Amino acid sequence: NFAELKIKRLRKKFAQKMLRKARRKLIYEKAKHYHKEYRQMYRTEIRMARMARKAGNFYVPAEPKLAFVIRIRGINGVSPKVRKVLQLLRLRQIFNGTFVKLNKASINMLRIVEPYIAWGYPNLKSVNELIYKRGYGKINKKRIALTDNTLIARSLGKYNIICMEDLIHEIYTVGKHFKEANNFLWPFKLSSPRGGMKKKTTHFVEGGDAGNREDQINRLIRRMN
Amino acid sequence: AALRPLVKPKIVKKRTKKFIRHQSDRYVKIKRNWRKPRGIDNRVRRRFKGQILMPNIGYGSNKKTKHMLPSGFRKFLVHNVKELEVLLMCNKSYCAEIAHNVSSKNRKAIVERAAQLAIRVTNPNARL
Amino acid sequence: KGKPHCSRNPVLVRGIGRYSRSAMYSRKALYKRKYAALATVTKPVGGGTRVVKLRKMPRYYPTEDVPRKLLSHGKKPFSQHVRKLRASITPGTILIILTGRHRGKRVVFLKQLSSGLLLVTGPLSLNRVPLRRTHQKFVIATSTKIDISGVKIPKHLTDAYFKKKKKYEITEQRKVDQKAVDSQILPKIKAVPQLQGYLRSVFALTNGVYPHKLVF
Amino acid sequence: PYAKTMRRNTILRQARNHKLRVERAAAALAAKSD
Amino acid sequence: SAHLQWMVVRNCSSFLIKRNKQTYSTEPNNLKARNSFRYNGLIHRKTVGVEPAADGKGVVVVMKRRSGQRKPATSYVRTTINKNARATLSSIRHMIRKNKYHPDLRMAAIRRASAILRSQKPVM
Amino acid sequence: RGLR
Amino acid sequence: GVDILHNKDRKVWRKEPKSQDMYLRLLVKLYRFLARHTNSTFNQVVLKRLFMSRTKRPPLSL
Amino acid sequence: SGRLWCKAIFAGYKRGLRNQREHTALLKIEGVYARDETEFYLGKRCAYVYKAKNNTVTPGGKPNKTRVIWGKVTRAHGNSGMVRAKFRSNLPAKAIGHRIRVMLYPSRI
RNA sequence: GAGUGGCGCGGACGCUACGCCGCGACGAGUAGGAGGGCCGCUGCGGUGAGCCUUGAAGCCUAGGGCGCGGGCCCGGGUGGAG
RNA sequence: CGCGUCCCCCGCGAGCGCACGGGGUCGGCGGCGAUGUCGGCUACCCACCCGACCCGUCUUGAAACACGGACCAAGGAGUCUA
Repeated sequence: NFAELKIKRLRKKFAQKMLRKARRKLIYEKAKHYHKEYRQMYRTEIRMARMARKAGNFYVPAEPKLAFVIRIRGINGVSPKVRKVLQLLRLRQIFNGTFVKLNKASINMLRIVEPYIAWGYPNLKSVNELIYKRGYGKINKKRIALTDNTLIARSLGKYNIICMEDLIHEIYTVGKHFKEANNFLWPFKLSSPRGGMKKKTTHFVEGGDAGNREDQINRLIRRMN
Repeated sequence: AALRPLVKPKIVKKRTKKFIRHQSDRYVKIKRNWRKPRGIDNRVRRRFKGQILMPNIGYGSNKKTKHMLPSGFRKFLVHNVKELEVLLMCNKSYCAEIAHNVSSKNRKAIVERAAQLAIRVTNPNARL
Repeated sequence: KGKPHCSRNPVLVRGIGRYSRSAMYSRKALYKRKYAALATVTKPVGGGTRVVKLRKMPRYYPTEDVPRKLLSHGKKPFSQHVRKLRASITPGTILIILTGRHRGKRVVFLKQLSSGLLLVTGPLSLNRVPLRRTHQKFVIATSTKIDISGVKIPKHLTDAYFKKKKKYEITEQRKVDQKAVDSQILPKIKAVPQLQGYLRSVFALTNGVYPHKLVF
Repeated sequence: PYAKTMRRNTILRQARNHKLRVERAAAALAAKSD
Repeated sequence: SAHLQWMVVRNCSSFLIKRNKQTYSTEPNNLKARNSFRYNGLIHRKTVGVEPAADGKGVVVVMKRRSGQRKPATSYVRTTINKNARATLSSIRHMIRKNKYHPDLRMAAIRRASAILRSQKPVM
Repeated sequence: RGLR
Repeated sequence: GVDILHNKDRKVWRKEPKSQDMYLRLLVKLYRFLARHTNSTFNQVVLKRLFMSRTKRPPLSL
Repeated sequence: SGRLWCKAIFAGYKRGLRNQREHTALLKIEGVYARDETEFYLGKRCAYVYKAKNNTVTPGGKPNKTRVIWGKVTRAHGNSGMVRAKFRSNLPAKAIGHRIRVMLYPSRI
């Protein structure tokens, strides 16, 4: 007849529009829920430190769950064990970056490459810029840029990471599906530090840049991103 | 007047000079035709600085403007009138060119026929 | 049928409206404005009457055609471009036209035209400069302003007025329009002393005068 | 999507704080005049 | 069949003509005149050919029939169209679209016939 | 359906 | 400057049969179309096997 | 009646110690001797005025012998009011320590 | 998906499938290996209703170009039979 | 931001228009144009700036005070058989 088939093809086209708008409001309200979480996360850290100092006791805050490890030294003249650990951290190129969650098994991997990395505990805004600007996805073994929400949802939807804000949440708040979210991200192709390194060769403690930089990786992320 | 092509891009060229052979300047026996230097100590082979350039695949021209004349057409080598009615349906992209040893009296028809079919000739008033 | 009301939410930032879409829902009030659910013109011709077809199919096809381009969005014509000014170029300021045949001359700014170009008239008496355009980029805004605000520039002299037709002969409308605004400016430059010969005088770079040092 | 809402809220809060700062400066000037 | 005797003709046909990084086919019924599975005018059951008329003006339309395809003489039926620049192009659009006769060659033939009409149209 |  | 060994980059499967015989090449055209446009993995294996050498497609006896 | 361009010197090219990159020129603008004072001249047009044997056409009137290669002050160089200018044709190095004109008329005052 | 109950005669490009196209990542290199050459030389079977005394081969060139390159195509001169 | 309904506390509205929205367009312009100028990157000569030792070879290492090479043409070296 086609009196049906015109009207039937519109209803299915309508059904998929309201299917987008229902998903779209969820992505908003999940992101607004996170703005409450990050407020409540940020404020309780200061809150605990005040009720400590009021008593006169010390609040030792939780050892950081999450690092950002930047390779700083070149590909030439690298020890075979040190080659292996850098390429298990997916740092195969100078000024590559990846998120590494801390445990006993991973800090001993991050101490064995201390000359050849610049690592530390990244800021919430440091996670933001890396996932929006430098955020690329490993979709079908291809570095496809995270330009739309239906790339992360396509790959990470089964772990209920359906938008960019869910991924930033999964990275910053090291959740149960950090492995599937971190490995989804292509290792971040950062530029050379705009302003200049101090001293590539030596540790940060001895006026260098090589190894741990606890809050000080955020000064260098914006220098490089 | 001129037969304009369909589309006329900017023909960008990565290199306009020739890849002269290493030591074609010192010797007359060494021709100006490139040979890859396969010496164990050759400066030009192992990329020393201020040296004769080795041709790589990276110097390759853009695939849309490859073999394209400055006029915007690509050449086709025409021996007789029968090889012009092959070009009449690629009239805007490709142009005719009449072979060196085609006679003066036959050029007088090939150029005269290519004007009827409105096909560009690179060398129309060649012999006369 | 309804008259087009102006947008209820003001522009807070470029792109961002000031009111959210719950505040905006009650500004429009959509809780009570809810809704439910050519070609072949025939001709009588003196074996019957004929039907013609306007937009008839073409009689020549070229041997190959360029395929239709993709659709870009933010590429307007020059006619619809947003027109930009400076903080230093306000109507009545004195401008140093740098590039034209009137190069270096102090030439009086009237108003911004509808093409970004500056309608300029450094009085024809003094600069030997008529009703003419200049470009913002090819002009230095001097920190000296005759209080022009009480002029009545002819609105009929527009952007199409100064656009070249194709030696050049002056039509007398340009002589009258110059002569009308002549009697509103020269009696206003002379309200300030030593400003009359200053406009007659030219701009130059002498030994030691470096533009990065003179604020002017 | 929530980015637009957050931005708008930030720009409104910034404007309100700036107005408050101007008001405080005016009040301090008035106290000094007294 | 069409696909079989393409896998022979594709590289080693006598009409095939390779030089200057270009490949053509000088066949009496190839139009666009390139070595192609679509436009080859020996291979298929249905073959639209467009040529300049034996007279000064006009375009012939070479139609290949259904029956005699092993029959090289009784195969091709020719019809000369000496009309205006619109209803010579129209005749060819009507011969192809409204007979279902090789509608791949509907637009490739009209660009040709136009360029033949353009050729037999004097210079100023 | 709830826009009526 | 990336430390990837390009030793194992070029895969040594086959993309076409080395045989220039047309009948077998017309069959490949028919299973190139089916290997991708059918959900079946039968047509993937049959296509892959048409490319293979004489020693890799041995005579299965009655 | 007077000069409508500032005195610059084509001092050298954009060069390392043992490599020069000819496409970027170094312009020593007379008057500016720090990056404090270099702010005015960035984005300004800068011309290399030379004259040769054969006559060439002129925009304005009759063919002269004088020619130019046009340029554009790209961004500030070093720490001492030196500036980088990128020319449409890469300058000849016969002009090293010769007068090229930093103009005023991509004006932003 | 499909059954049965409760006025206008119109629509560009394409796809040598050994083709066309899209997205990602990568590119040192002796010895050495393999691949692709519409790279080049000389004969052969085909083939181009090829070219040529209205000037073949060759040879020269401050000519026009093309190809990443091997090289090649033209313009001019020279030459006399392929 | 509906009502017609299903609990623990108190399935398609109808349009427009503007656009930081899956990679540039201008629905903007102005000049000079016949033996004196226009373009031609390439190719002839020349100048400047930076770089730049002479190839082949054996060698751990060659610009080497290692050896072959004054220069040019033609010839010249993984073949064939089992």
